[PDB]
Amino acid sequence: MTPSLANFLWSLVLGAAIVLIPATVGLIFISQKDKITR
Amino acid sequence: VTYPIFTVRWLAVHTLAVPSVFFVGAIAAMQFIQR
Amino acid sequence: RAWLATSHFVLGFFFLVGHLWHAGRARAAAAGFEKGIDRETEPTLFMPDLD
Amino acid sequence: GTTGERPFSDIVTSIRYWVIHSITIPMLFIAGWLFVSTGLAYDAFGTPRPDEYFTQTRQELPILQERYDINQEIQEFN
Amino acid sequence: MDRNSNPNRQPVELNRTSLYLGLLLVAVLGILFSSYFFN
Amino acid sequence: MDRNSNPNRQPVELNRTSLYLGLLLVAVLGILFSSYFFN
Amino acid sequence: AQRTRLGDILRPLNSEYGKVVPGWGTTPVMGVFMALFLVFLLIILQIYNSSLILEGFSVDWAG
Amino acid sequence: MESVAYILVLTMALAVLFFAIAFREPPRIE
Amino acid sequence: HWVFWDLELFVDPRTGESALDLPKMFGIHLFLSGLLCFGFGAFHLTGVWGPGMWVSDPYGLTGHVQPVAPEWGPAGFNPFNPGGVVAHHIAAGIVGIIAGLFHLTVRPPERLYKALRMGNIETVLSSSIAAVFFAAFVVAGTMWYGNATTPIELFGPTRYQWDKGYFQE
Amino acid sequence: RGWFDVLDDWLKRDRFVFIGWSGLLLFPCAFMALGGWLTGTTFVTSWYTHGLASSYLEGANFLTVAVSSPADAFGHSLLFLWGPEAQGNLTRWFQIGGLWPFVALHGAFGLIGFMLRQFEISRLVGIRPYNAIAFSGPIAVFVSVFLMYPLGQSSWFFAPSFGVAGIFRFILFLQGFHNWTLNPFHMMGVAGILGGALLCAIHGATVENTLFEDGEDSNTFRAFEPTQAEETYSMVTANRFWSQIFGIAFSNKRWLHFFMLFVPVTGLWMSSVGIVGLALNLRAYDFVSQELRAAEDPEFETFYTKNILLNEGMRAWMAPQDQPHENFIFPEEVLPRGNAL
Amino acid sequence: MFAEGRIPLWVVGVVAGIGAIGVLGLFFYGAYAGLGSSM
Amino acid sequence: TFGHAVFALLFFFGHIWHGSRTLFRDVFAGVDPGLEEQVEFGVFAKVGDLSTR
Amino acid sequence: ASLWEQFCQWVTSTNNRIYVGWFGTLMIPTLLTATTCFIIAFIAAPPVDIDGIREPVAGSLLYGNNIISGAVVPSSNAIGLHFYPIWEAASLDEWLYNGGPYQLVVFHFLIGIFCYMGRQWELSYRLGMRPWICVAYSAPVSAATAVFLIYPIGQGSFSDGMPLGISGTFNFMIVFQAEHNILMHPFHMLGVAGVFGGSLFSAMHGSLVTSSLVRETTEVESQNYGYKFGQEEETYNIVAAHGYFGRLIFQYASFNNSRSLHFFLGAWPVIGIWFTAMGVSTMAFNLNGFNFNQSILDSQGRVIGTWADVLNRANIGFEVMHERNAHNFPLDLA
Amino acid sequence: NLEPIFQLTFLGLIVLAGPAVVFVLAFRGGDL
Amino acid sequence: MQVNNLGFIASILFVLVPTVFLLILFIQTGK
Amino acid sequence: MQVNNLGFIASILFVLVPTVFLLILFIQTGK
Ligand code: CLA
Ligand code: CLA
Ligand SMILES: CCCCCCCCCCCCCCCC(=O)OC[C@H](CO[C@@H]1O[C@H](CS(=O)(=O)O)[C@@H](O)[C@H](O)[C@H]1O)OC(=O)CCCCCCCCCCCCCCC
Ligand SMILES: CCCCCCCCCCCCCCCC(=O)OC[C@H](COP(=O)(O)OC[C@@H](O)CO)OC(=O)CCCCCCCCCCCCCCC
Ligand SMILES: CC1=C(/C=C/C(C)=C/C=C/C(C)=C/C=C/C=C(C)/C=C/C=C(C)/C=C/C2=C(C)CCCC2(C)C)C(C)(C)CCC1
Ligand SMILES: CC1=C(/C=C/C(C)=C\C=C/C(C)=C/C=C/C=C(C)/C=C/C=C(C)\C=C\C2=C(C)CCCC2(C)C)C(C)(C)CCC1
Ligand SMILES: CCCCCCCCCCCCO[C@@H]1O[C@H](CO)[C@@H](O[C@H]2O[C@H](CO)[C@@H](O)[C@H](O)[C@H]2O)[C@H](O)[C@H]1O
Ligand SMILES: [Cl-]
Ligand SMILES: [Cl-]
Ligand SMILES: [Fe+2]
Repeated sequence: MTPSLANFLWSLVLGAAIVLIPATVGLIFISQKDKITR
Repeated sequence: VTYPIFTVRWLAVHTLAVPSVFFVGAIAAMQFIQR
Repeated sequence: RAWLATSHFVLGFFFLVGHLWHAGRARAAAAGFEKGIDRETEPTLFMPDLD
Repeated sequence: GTTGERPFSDIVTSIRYWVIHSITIPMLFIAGWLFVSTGLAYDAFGTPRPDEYFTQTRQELPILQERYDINQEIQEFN
Repeated sequence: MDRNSNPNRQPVELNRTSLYLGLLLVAVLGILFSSYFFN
Repeated sequence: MDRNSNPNRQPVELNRTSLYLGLLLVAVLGILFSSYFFN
Repeated sequence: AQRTRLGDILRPLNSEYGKVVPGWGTTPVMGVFMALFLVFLLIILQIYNSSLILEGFSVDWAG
Repeated sequence: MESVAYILVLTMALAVLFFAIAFREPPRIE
Repeated sequence: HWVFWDLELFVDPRTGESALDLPKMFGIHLFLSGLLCFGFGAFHLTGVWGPGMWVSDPYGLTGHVQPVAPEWGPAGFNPFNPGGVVAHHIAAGIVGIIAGLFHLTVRPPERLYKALRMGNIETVLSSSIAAVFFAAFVVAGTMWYGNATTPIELFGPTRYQWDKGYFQE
Repeated sequence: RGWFDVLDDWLKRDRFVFIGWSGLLLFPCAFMALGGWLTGTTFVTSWYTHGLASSYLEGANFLTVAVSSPADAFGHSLLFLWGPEAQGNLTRWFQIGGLWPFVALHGAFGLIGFMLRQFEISRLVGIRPYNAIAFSGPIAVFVSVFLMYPLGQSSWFFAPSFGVAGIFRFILFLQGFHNWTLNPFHMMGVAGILGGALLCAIHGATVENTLFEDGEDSNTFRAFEPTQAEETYSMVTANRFWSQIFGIAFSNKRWLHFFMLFVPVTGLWMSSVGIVGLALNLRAYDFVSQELRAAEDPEFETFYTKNILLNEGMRAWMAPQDQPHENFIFPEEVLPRGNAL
Repeated sequence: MFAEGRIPLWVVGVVAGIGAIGVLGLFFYGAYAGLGSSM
Repeated sequence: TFGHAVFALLFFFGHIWHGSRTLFRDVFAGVDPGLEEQVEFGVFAKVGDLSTR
Repeated sequence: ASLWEQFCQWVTSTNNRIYVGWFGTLMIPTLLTATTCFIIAFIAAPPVDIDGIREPVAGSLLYGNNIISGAVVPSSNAIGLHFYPIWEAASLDEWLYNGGPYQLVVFHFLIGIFCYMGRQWELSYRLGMRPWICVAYSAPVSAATAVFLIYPIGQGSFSDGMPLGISGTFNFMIVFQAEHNILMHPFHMLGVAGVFGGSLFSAMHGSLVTSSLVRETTEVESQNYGYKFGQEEETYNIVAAHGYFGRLIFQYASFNNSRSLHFFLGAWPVIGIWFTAMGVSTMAFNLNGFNFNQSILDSQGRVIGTWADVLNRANIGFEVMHERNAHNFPLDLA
Repeated sequence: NLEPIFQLTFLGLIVLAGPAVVFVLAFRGGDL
Repeated sequence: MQVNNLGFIASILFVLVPTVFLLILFIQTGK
Repeated sequence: MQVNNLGFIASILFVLVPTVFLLILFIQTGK
């Protein structure tokens, strides 16, 4: 466990938490509120 | 008539315009920096 | 001299362009095709093929 | 041919848009101004002020040469 | 003057056997003369 | 096993304009690259 | 459609044309393995790049 | 002797031009 | 194969025209590639049955072909460690064997089959070309920067060795 | 209706700005690239990487601002904010040139996203995807110049800086060090770009001057209707005009428009191949036969040898300032120069 | 103005264009004063 | 390195070309001689989807 | 009726395979003269003392040039702007040594291209077309005139005209940058926008048309055979192309009027080229690109460099080496 | 000093004069 | 001039091989 | 060996020119 290793794993975690799955959550939520009427 | 106010278009508009105006204020202020 | 020569060369060229524009347009308007080719009487259609 | 949203001419010719924006737009302008004029930009981005390009002990360009320890290098450059 | 189609034009043919014969001839001529071309 | 005619075979074509375009392209590529080939 | 002995032997391998699993099938499993592969690729790139420095070796001809 | 090669390629290009003009496929309306 | 093109192996028995089961072919070829990769790593590179590989000192003065043992730690991901290459081939060959077995047995999701046009051989061509240019970029980079598989006694020194005065030092 | 299809519906809605699945990659990455460039050119210096002022905050103007390449000491480090160099310190990350890889990488992925958007929209509206195929040209240029060239070189420092004068510097650097003008692949690129501009001009003018009389106004723009079935200009008259003026003419509209695509795209691709060569210093720098003849015959002068001399002068005079990490010290007396100048 | 409840779009255009001209004039003025002015 | 970097670059275009030919096989010989309203702006809630408005 | 009328009917005939016209009666002789001389000189001309310092420069293939390095060399600096026809040389050898071929070729070429532009107008008039293709052509003509006539006039010598060769073109460009900083000249920036944008719009228009082609062929034959020469029906679906493009960027940024679209395609590169031609023509009078050398000073007064200073270093390096024996005095004024 | 101030006052009055003419004509119904 | 000894043969083949490819295809067209 | 410097180009053309003549004629046959 080096500082660069720790920062790499932190980068994974913070990329997911900050970008990947607030964006997935928002996309799913809005797609399920505003729904196309067929 | 009676359109939504906030939209994806509203967000695309502001995402650009708002930092643009802030930056323009900054650059205006830059114009009066003295060395 | 630089200001005057540069400005007047640029103005001379753009007025040559304007001359070309208006001379071409004046000719086309006098001959009556400044608004496009008339489909009925498209001149090329009565012209023999080049080869 | 409209995809649903209000036309821009309609919005920007409305009174309410202007009541909102005659405030919001100048506020952002002067926030950017103040960001520069308080010196905050220099400190936030590390950009030298006109008197800090060179110091009384470093008269040359502070070119980074170190591959991993740039914080110390920058602080020694001042 | 007008450009009239010439009625004297005829197809040319080289059958596959003729192809093989000519290709062999060319190859063997090359084999023969290359040494002299290099000298 | 038997030798059956393949029904997937199709003619190839190069029209005269395509011929001129390709010949010009080849000639201009040669013009371009010959100086470098000679160096 | 000429038959051959080798063709007959191989025939069951080329018989399931177009058959699929309805719906999404194993797509989630595939996606998780794709994510793991992407992480692995990032790791070895960053090592080669010297942006990820581990203990025990150096990216150098001396190793 | 490389001059010969340059002249050859230039001549080929010009000859192609002449044939593409003189002996072109006529545009035909049909 | 050109002359005897019309083999019944190639024709869909269900309907009667030529058809290839591309997912199944992938499973087969992937299983085979995994076998070959594992064998190359485990027998050739290790010298268990095979010559091994070229290894050299850091200064390219004593390069020769020897068996190489795999390196299973983090050091296996050091591009200048040949044991990394050996371990890669062993592990990636096992992974390829397992993946080929999965692809020999599990059919595509219908979603994937339609989205990726899995009945179209051109989809295979597209993804194969992608994988191939990925690999080509990788090999050009490892050649340019140097690593265990591009020793200087065989390919010459790198530009970065001159840049840093590696040999001078 | 599964959640995936509900998302697909929302993303592909007809709105002012189409999003699509490709938008998930395009918009955040394009925004990062653009905002990073604007932020760097407004606020961020190159004092520690290049010894240069490169932002409006320092007194530079539109022509002289840039997101400059990172310091040469970092090699090809990707320079993540959390990486071993900046170690999460945003200010240091700015000072070491982290914005350059930031902009470059987000731009590369935004370019990917944009081409994916071209594909997605083409698929949705039901047309052939030739716009994406055409956009592959700019992608090749960006990859070769902004990624491949510096990766072949010692570091990102020699990548082009994202600024107007930075680009001009890159251009002159390639002339002086690589003799890029002599490169046949650059020559094909030039031909493609100039031919594309020519085609654009000539086609636009030809169409505008063979229009059919479809209205009564002197303003011919209002005599078109997008749903009209018939040609709005006379292909026959255009063909006759150009056949008699130039000797040859297009007779096939489809071939004409394909050619208009093919020319500039092929040019971009060929010049990208040349840049890949330059990444490894594989230059078309010299003609050895003329070099040898000049070295033996002091009366032999061509424009080629003159250009060689210009390149020598540029390298000697520019290197100390352009490569400040090298600490090049060229005393005045070693600088090549002509008489009296 | 000429119609109640809304601003004419041309009035908005003139005002915004004057503001844009003003910011450009300020930048051009700043080219001659303060930092970057060669003095 | 030179040969393989150049070939990789060109194979990127090959990938794009063949992926597009795979995904757009249906329109390779041209677009449908209909194709009037599907592309019209604002008529459908989802671009292309005729079932939407 | 009369012999003159019959001749007039022949020259202005729209049935000639190549239109001649009254402008053609000047174009054809001058262009053939320029071409013949150019070919002969490029192949076989002896070296030319371009700088007027008795330092002749070999331009032709027979004197050791390849196609890339070969050129018709501009006339001597000793000549300057003087008219140097063949009959003003004591011998053909003298005329060649001083670069007479360059003047002959250039003057005939320029007459020819202006007559070409006039001829474009003339034929459009004879065919009942609209008259403005020649206006688009006036952009390349303007640029050619700038580099072969206007710049030498402003600089006072045909020796400073662009050489008629590939490497000579590059030499011209490098020296031009060293002396005028054309890269930092906004008119050249506009020319670059013109050509980059023209290529962009060419690619865009070609690709959108090709994308929206109506299905008229099979997957085997070329889709080009779907268009038949002289059909009125449109060969592509402009509404589908507009649908695609207005969704690619946004609806109101996409043309749906083909006439406005093609006007834009014509106008953009033409205007850009006019501007860059005017840039070269005004740098002919040494009104140069922007000079921001030492624009940024620190508070003490030390210069802080920018990319403009690095560019200036490159320019100085080019300048001090160019025409290495031609300068006697410290300022390159002429 | 005041030279830029006076200059800007003159400039602004001039800038308004034209649009003021147009706006007055539009609002009061004069011919345009 | 001392040029590359492969220059002539490379130039000749670079032109001739595609020239003959095009010629073959053109001539046989319509068969 | 110091061979005639035109040997390779002469040999290549001596073979290639008639080869391409025959190839053209054969391929177009039946047109
Ligand atoms: C022949 C016309 C001409 C010439 C040679 C000059 C020359 C000069 N002027 Mg002047 N001026 C002019 C017309 C002219 N002016 C006009 C019409 C006005 C009214 C606006 C002014 C108002 C004016 C002021 C207030 C000042 C000058 C000043 C000066 C001096 C400094 C020049 C400078 O830096 O400007 C900078 C150069 C530019 C800004 C570039 C202009 C480029 C234009 C846009 C070219 C347009 C291109 C083309 C025509 C576009 C149309 C083509 C189309 C088809 C696309 C210089 C001697 C200055 C001075 O020193 O006073 C003593 C000064 O303060 N002038
Ligand atoms: C990322 C790559 C990149 C980008 C963004 C630019 C951008 C630019 N270049 Mg450059 N250039 C590049 C790479 C790049 N270049 C490379 C690799 C080379 C060769 C080394 C050059 C060589 C070069 C030269 C010599 C010149 C330029 C110039 C320019 C400017 C004019 C561009 C133009 O009209 O062309 C054509 C493009 C179009 C016609 C389409 C318009 C494109 C615009 C910029 C898109 C912007 C849209 C909008 C504003 C974005 C906001 C979103 C909106 C919703 C608000 C422009 C700012 C000129 C310049 O410096 O100007 C000052 C110039 O002289 N370039
Ligand atoms: C910044 C931008 C970021 C972009 C984010 C984009 C938003 C998310 C896009 C997701 C795209 C992939 C989903 C594909 C749909 C799918 O496969 O089936 C949809 C399934 C089937 O469900 C159910 O299944 C039922 C039956 S069936 O099996 O599907 O047929 C079916 O009836 C029903 O519809 C369904 O509910 O639904 C799911 O619940 C499975 C989720 C699996 C998604 C892949 C996860 C992998 C990503 C994680 C990465 C981290 C992993 C660890 C790394 C260290
Ligand atoms: C003033 C009259 C005298 C003209 C003399 C000037 C020659 C210009 C004649 C054009 C040459 C034909 C080349 C295309 C061969 C040809 O015949 O093309 C004919 C072709 C006609 O196209 P279509 O629409 O009929 O073809 C559609 C289908 O047939 C697709 O194949 O025209 C084009 O493709 C235009 C694009 C190429 C334009 C090429 C211009 C190249 C300029 C010259 C470059 C070489 C100079 C090297 C010097 C060493
Ligand atoms: C960096 C970074 C980031 C990002 C950011 C961003 C994304 C932002 C931004 C930004 C932006 C986005 C900004 C902006 C801007 C702008 C500007 C600066 C503008 C301008 C302009 C002008 C000047 C114009 C002018 C004109 C002309 C010239 C024409 C006509 C008139 C007018 C006026 C229009 C983050 C935080 C994530 C992280 C860290 C790094
Ligand atoms: C183009 C455009 C626009 C914009 C515009 C603008 C922005 C502006 C303007 C304008 C202006 C802003 C103006 C003005 C003017 C003024 C004038 C015209 C004046 C005058 C006068 C005079 C003549 C003066 C006189 C005098 C003298 C002589 C001295 C004594 C005093 C006095 C001052 C009285 C719009 C959006 C709308 C539309 C589209 C585009
Ligand atoms: C679509 C993908 C997008 C990728 C980009 C997304 C943004 C990525 C941001 C990741 C940033 C990582 O930022 C990193 O965070 C860690 C964890 O807090 C910080 O770490 C800090 O806190 C941790 C724990 O609190 C301590 O162990 C550590 O010593 C300290 O430095 C690092 O100093 C910083 O470098
Ligand atoms: Cl010179
Ligand atoms: Cl002098
Ligand atoms: Fe068109």
